[PDB]
Amino acid sequence: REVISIHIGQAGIQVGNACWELYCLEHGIQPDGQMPDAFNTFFSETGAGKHVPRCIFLDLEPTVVDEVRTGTYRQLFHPEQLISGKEDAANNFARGHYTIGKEIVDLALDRIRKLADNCTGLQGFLVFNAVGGGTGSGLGSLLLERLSVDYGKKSKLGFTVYPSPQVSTAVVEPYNSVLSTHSLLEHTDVAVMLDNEAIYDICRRSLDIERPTYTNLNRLIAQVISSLTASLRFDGALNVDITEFQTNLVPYPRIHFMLSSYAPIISAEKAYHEQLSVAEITNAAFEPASMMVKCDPRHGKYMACCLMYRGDVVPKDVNASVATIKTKRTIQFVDWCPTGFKCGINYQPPTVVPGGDLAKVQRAVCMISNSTAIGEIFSRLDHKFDLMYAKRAFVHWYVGEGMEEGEFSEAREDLAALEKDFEEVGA
Amino acid sequence: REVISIHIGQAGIQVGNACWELYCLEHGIQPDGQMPSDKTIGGGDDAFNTFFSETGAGKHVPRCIFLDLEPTVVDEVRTGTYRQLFHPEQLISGKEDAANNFARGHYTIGKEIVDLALDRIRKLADNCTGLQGFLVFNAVGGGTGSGLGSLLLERLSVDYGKKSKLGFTVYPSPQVSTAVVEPYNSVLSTHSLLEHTDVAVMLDNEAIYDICRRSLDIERPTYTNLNRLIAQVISSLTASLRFDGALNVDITEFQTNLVPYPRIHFMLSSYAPIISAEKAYHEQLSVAEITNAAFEPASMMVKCDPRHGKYMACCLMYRGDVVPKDVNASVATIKTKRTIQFVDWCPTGFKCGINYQPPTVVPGGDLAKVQRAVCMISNSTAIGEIFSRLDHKFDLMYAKRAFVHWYVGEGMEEGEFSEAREDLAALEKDFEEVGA
Amino acid sequence: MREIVHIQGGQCGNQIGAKFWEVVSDEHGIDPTGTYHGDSDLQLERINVYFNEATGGRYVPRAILMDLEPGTMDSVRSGPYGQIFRPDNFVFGQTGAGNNWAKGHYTEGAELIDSVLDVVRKEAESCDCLQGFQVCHSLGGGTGSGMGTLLISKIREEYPDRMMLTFSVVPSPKVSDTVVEPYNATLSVHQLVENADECMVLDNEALYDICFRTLKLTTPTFGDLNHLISAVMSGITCCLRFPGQLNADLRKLAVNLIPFPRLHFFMVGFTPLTSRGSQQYRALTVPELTQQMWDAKNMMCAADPRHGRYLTASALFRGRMSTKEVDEQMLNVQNKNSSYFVEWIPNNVKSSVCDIPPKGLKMSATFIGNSTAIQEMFKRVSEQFTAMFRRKAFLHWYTGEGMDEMEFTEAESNMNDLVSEYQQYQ
Amino acid sequence: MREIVHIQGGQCGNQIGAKFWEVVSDEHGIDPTGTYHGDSDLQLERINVYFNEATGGRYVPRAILMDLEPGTMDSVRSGPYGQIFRPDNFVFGQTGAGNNWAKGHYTEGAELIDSVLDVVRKEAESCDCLQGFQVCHSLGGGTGSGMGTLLISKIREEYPDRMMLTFSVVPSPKVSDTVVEPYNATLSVHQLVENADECMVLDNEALYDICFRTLKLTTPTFGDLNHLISAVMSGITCCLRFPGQLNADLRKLAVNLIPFPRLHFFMVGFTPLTSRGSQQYRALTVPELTQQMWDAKNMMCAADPRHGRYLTASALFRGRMSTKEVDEQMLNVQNKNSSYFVEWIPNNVKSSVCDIPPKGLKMSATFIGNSTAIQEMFKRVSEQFTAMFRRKAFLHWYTGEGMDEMEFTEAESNMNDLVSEYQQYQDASAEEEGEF
Amino acid sequence: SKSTLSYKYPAGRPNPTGFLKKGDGEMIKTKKPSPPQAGAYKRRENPPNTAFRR
Amino acid sequence: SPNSTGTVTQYNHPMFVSQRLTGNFTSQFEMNSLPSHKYETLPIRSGHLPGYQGHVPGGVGAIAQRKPAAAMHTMTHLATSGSLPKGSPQTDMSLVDLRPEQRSMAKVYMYAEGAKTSFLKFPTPKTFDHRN
Ligand SMILES: Nc1nc2c(ncn2[C@@H]2O[C@H](COP(=O)(O)OP(=O)(O)OP(=O)(O)O)[C@@H](O)[C@H]2O)c(=O)[nH]1
Ligand SMILES: Nc1nc2c(ncn2[C@@H]2O[C@H](COP(=O)(O)OP(=O)(O)OP(=O)(O)O)[C@@H](O)[C@H]2O)c(=O)[nH]1
Ligand SMILES: Nc1nc2c(ncn2[C@@H]2O[C@H](COP(=O)(O)OP(=O)(O)O)[C@@H](O)[C@H]2O)c(=O)[nH]1
Ligand SMILES: Nc1nc2c(ncn2[C@@H]2O[C@H](COP(=O)(O)OP(=O)(O)O)[C@@H](O)[C@H]2O)c(=O)[nH]1
Ligand SMILES: [Mg+2]
Ligand SMILES: [Mg+2]
Repeated sequence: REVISIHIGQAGIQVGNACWELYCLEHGIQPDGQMPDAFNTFFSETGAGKHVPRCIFLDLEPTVVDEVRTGTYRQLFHPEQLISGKEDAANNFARGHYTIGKEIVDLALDRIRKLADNCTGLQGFLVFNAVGGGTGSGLGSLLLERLSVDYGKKSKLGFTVYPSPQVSTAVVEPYNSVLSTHSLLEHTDVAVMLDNEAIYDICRRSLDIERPTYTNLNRLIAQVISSLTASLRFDGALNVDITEFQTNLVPYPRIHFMLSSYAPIISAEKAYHEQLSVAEITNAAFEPASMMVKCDPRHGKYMACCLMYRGDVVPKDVNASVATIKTKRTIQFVDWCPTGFKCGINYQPPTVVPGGDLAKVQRAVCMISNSTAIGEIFSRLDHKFDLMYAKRAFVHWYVGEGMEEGEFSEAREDLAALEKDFEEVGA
Repeated sequence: REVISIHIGQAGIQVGNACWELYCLEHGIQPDGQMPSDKTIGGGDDAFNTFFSETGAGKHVPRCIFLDLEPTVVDEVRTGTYRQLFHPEQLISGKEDAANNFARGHYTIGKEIVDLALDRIRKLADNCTGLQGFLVFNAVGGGTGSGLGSLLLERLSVDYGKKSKLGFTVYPSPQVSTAVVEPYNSVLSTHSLLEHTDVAVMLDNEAIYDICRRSLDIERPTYTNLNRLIAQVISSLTASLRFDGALNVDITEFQTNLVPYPRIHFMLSSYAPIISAEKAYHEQLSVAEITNAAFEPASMMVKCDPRHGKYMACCLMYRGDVVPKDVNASVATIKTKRTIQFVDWCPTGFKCGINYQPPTVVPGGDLAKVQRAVCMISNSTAIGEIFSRLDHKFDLMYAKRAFVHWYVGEGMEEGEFSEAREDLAALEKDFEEVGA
Repeated sequence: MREIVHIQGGQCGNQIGAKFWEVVSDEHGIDPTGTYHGDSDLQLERINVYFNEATGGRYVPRAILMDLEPGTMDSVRSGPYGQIFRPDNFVFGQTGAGNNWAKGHYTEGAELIDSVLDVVRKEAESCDCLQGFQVCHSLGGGTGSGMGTLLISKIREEYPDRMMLTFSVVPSPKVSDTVVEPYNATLSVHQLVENADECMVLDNEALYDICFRTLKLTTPTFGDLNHLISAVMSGITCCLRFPGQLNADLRKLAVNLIPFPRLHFFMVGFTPLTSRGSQQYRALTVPELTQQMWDAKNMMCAADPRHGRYLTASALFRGRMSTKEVDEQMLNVQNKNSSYFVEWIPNNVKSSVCDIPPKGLKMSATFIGNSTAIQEMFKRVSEQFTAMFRRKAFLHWYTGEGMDEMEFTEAESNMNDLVSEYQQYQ
Repeated sequence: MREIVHIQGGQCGNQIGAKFWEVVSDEHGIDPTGTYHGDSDLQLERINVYFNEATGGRYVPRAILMDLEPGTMDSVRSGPYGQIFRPDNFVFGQTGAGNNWAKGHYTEGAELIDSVLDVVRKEAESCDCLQGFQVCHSLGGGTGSGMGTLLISKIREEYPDRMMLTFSVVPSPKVSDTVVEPYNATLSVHQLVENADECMVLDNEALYDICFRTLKLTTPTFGDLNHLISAVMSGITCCLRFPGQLNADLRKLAVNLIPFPRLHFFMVGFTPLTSRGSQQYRALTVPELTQQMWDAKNMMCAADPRHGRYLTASALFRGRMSTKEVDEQMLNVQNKNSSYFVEWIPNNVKSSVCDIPPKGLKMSATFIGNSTAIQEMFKRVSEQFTAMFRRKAFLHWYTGEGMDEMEFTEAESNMNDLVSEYQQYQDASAEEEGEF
Repeated sequence: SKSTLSYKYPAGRPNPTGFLKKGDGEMIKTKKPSPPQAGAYKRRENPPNTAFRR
Repeated sequence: SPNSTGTVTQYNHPMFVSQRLTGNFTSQFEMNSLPSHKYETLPIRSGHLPGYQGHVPGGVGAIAQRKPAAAMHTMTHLATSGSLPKGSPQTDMSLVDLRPEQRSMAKVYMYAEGAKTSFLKFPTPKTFDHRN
């Protein structure tokens, strides 16, 4: 029961940068690598008195990688496990996919092979990347292709970061996003979206941080991935493995785009005035004000939903709450599926990082659903791709790197087919 | 079970001085020559007796003779750290060099010094009781290591005959080299290293450079960091003589299990894990892991690709926390791969060997304290190319008769150059005939 | 690891570069004698980008100072921070250019450019991974424009894949130094549209405007103008030199700003710049930085951006700040001004954050807006050039040297069709 | 042990020798008074290679000074480190050669060479194992050229199997310094091609070039020229006086440089030379060494290797360095500029590393390249010789002293054949069919 | 070239007759020495000046 | 706190090499504990990781040591370079590789890089003389 986690790009490293802080804190591992079996899914016990993680930070710019090499966790990782090139990809899909990827990907995947060979009960991979950049999207795509031809039958959970509808820190990311999805369709198995506008609104509304930085985003994302991998780590009344996600959430092999959510995101003081029970956190996990992707599922129809529960929850009232939800009329389920829930319970309450902004709560919920509001997201990105492509803007960069107009037109029509598929299935 | 080692030339002494630095650390013998009062690190009151000879009371002197013609390097040993250790009559030294001239060291300058050595090596092999053999060290580039290094061997063949004579050569690299005549010295020596040595072990300097740069992450290396991880290979293929093992292997086993035909004795070394202290304790190395890492072309002590040829018979020395269950568990997998293949008429294949003593580290050195290690020694038709590359650039010069006027001036004639070349051309067909 | 090779041409280039290396050396904590004396070890980790270790903490700049007369470099070396430049990097001319583009490009470049190419080639292959070159020169002078231009042509001919930034000061008719300002500017822009990768336009009008409206100085000597250009240059390459939350390297910036290969003339602005009498009545928040950034009184070009449309824009922030306020501020200033931003590009603003502000400041920012109002400056240059060229003023000091008139006519055609396509995209 | 007997001839020879004895005496740590004042145990160990320790604790060089006028004797006695010489090795005539090879080789030679040879014989039998005779002279004058040549021939016929270095300056191409320059140089080189073992060629013109462009000296005196030549000689013979990771003595360098018995005219460069300004800013690394070492504008000769293919090359580095870096720089310079190296010799570059640098410097290097572009010098000198000889200018000054015209004709023809042989071994190919 | 050990040809001189046209900026983006002869096997001349002829 | 080798000779080691001696240059080993911080046989807390691509002030100083040991030694060199004379030599006995020949520290192996000489110092215009 071991899952190795690769991180691609500037956002991937910083997300995993908070993830591994959380993991060392949940298993009490000192930053120099030793404790003062449950951890076996993440930290391999090497030699004696040493636990090295099953991850690879890989990037093309050396700035953040060697910031890790200088930081507090020098002694935690390998020295050889933090891959880093010499020059960036510069928000350029073709540059990251055909020029520099061709030299960095071979060392990368010939490192993951002996990580997988060290493993014995590999559950699957999970990838962290943002499609807005060049390293995250470009060699991210290239790596996922070569993983699919190497292992194939193993799961590849993808926690991607799409561009928000209006928030954006680049210009060409629509080109990068569309070129990225043409491989994100048929190479990742279970793809969980994570916009940034939604997490900004959560941090402003719930945690009442008036000045949130990327660290707070990374910290609560780490809470989500830790909450859905705690089914493997910590023991509960009724828990699932990685193979249950693709079994109960993917009705068709091309419809895998999961809205994520979490509850309760609550500060220290708002907690005093609010009761945190199973009823309201299961209700509040379905309000669009507590999802991690900006889309309105009131316009969509739920296809399948999964609910990870942590803490002190016995199945009587979690069965009651999912019963009330099924009777509600605000949200609708698809005709194609009458019983659309998959509950899972875990004993360990979610931990807290000292200095974090989250309260120490005794019970939490990590909801991962499927809808057609994703069918709204792809169109909202399709429009602002077609604006720029109608004038042939920024194209000469990708063509100079070695691509052509064919990949633009065919990746655009791939998104069109995906849209047609979502409007068909939603009926 | 006592074996004495002769070091021949600038490379022989430099290498040897790291080899003997190591053994004095393996058996707790301080450089002053004797073990300490307290701190009996070692068990076994006999272990040292195969390299050292305890003389009188509390003094272990080596069984070795540094020999050379230039007094410039031997006299670094006479006054180095081990002034005490090496007794005076083993540091043989001449007065004028062979000067990269095989003929000069084999006919003119060798003759007056060879008698002094062969009279000394005698009364070393007499203090001995159960002489297993000799193991010689030299480089086939220079004159001293090539000229009398060949003359010494031949005369050792007459006086003893059947006693094994291990050959650890340092061949010229394909392109990264320091001499010009070294194609001539390499051919003229091998022709005589062919019919007198019992096992020869190839070693190229460059293929050892690539290891230190890549594995040991040493950006700028030097001859010490090369001579250091050579003793780690000598230490390992002899630890079965010194310390107890679950499945030991003696010197007379190498010859029997690796030499299919009387002239095909050239071995492809390797070693694993070659890892620095910083990655040593982060990456667990299992008995099945390091044995994988000991078969890649990227970890050979010689720059030849074992994919161009078929392995004939491999040899595997393990040390440390190793149980014979896993040894046979891994060797299974290696035979199942399709990237490496044995010759048709060798279905058996390997010969393993396990020793309990973990490798030792040399302070100020480069390696780390390792749980368990391997010292692979193979025998492949991959060298069949090495002599061909070394042949091509020999004949490239000989067609103009360049540099030749030096060799015939010292006592040779144009016969030796020919008769040595058609020897090497015949040896190539031998590696071809076998590989059919 | 990524290396910026600095190149200074001419008088303005040498004096701008003098203040530039003074500011950069201060940011990296190296004292004027050449030894490191910083406090945090953040500074050591990224001085290869700008310095080469000589002997025992001796770091020397990676700069090449060129001109046709050692008159400016004598004052450069005589001043403070003079011993840091390596004596081999200086290059010499005995004749002198004299505002004559032909003298700077055909007669003296013909024997000067081989030696400086040797110096640049040596300094460029000493390092391992080039990031690109960075040039400071003028467009009015002779040895700045002419020599600098031929160097751009030669370098882009030899090392075509590496980046290249050009800080060029352009002429204005009101701040009109030379009389052949149009003859030099027109030929220089004609070369820069075909050789340079991106050009950041400077000019002394907007620099005086900044020093009198914002800074409200009394006597703004050229040292202060050269400092403003210096603070801009440092702010551009900040993200290479310090760790950031969202890094932006030179190539990253060029690909986010240049939509079409000919549209690479940017107008720059720096913030915060407030008088010492008003540093009491203000605060320092991201809104205070953005309000001052997008103000047209804080540009460094003589082209009002609200006479046209912003094609794209970029903002490099420095200091510990909140990316939420950064993003919502860029989004607000884009939604509120719906007429100054082009329609067929959504989210016209690229943003990036770095975590080390300049010494003594809490928070800073630098702006690079590829607008379409830059063609107004090209019109006020092109129309002057026609006014003189119609009647052959000053033309013979060029024609009698080897240059043909077709170079002038062609320079006018590229200037004219380039402003035609700027006007098309607006 | 190994020994170098030093000989200085003529005015140029004696001034170069004064400077050379100063740098060496300071390298080995003795003050101008002759007494020892060193700090180095490694200094004493090999001083016998140059010094005979006289009783009373005073080291005197093993040098013999010769000329035909007492002016240079007084000059070499005068300067600092001048009274360190034994006043019995100051052998000198009294007439003067008068820039006349005939007077130097037939009349005053046959009168002074006897006492000179008595001194040399005594000095050579003093020490045990002679490595070689070193001879520093010029090729323009009479007593440096003719007398030095007579001495070389006598020494060869006496000690037929010892090394012989000849450091010779040759007439500059663009500006001469004697009207009978070609008449002298032709006969001199005709004898050197038969007797000397290796001749290192210098030139005052190239020395001026170097001191004016690289050193950027305003006004270089003769002091600085002799300084550079002395640094070069110290470099070429350091490896005998100091122990290194890889050693190379005189005979080894000869064997590795000289492929054919007539090709022993080298060209020389030394590194690093840098003005005191840039010395503050440059870093001393093997790249910085090799870049200046391979530069054609750095050779201390009038031969420009852009006109010929390097036959072979040798590089003696001093200071503690990475052999990997050394060899990789050699490989790169050999592989990039591949057309400028001879074809039928693979790996044309010999390298060596001595562990002690010249004092004050961290690291240095010396280059000795045997190139076929050295034929330029002989072609120019021979055409000038024939231009003069066809009309018999200045010929009587030699003819009316014993020499015939057959001597001049034979010398010109031998030089004219040496150049043709250079041409052949430059333009020869490996495949051997393409050139016809 | 001290920078790269390769010998290199010097850059061609810029000529005024050949200037920079409109599009050559894009031609750029799309964009070895030897010892001369030292001829040893060529025929050396011989004029008819032989003493026999005379 | 520099190491003190028990060896004694006629001369003293130059201050620029005696001021910076490591634990490796002893006459007598500690046979008991070879893996320790004394001999840099354990991972160095100081010293960058093998992958670190930042700028370390050594660069070319060390010649045959691993990255962490090289960085440790060069940092200690620059650290105690203060007490030395101003134009001190640039190399050090720790940076240079440790040869088995010379660990005993018998002789004076490293002195030339700092001796006062007049070897390759050509005359300055002020000091220039024609040897009248
Ligand atoms: N949630 C989150 N997103 C981040 C973080 N850092 C960067 N991003 C996102 O990353 C996107 C751009 O890609 P980057 O990761 O910054 O850069 P890249 O993917 O490595 O591509 P290159 O810059 O060319 O190397 C931006 O839209 C940001 O929203 C972070 O810490 N948290
Ligand atoms: N592995 C290793 N090889 C060395 C070392 N030193 C020299 N060599 C090799 O030795 C060859 C030259 O011969 P040397 O050993 O130096 O000298 P020699 O063999 O005694 O010959 P002579 O010097 O002429 O007497 C070179 O090609 C090197 O490859 C060393 O320290 N380690
Ligand atoms: N900002 C700034 N501009 C300068 C400086 N020196 C000159 N200039 C401007 O540069 C132009 C003249 O440049 P010039 O000296 O002729 O260039 P050159 O002769 O080719 O080196 C004029 O427009 C000046 O305003 C300076 O030190 N700072
Ligand atoms: N390097 C050097 N060359 C010198 C010196 N004095 C004379 N020469 C050279 O010697 C040549 C003249 O030969 P000469 O000295 O008369 O030889 P001699 O008469 O045998 O001593 C000229 O080409 C000078 O360049 C000197 O001090 N240094
Ligand atoms: Mg990135
Ligand atoms: Mg030798």
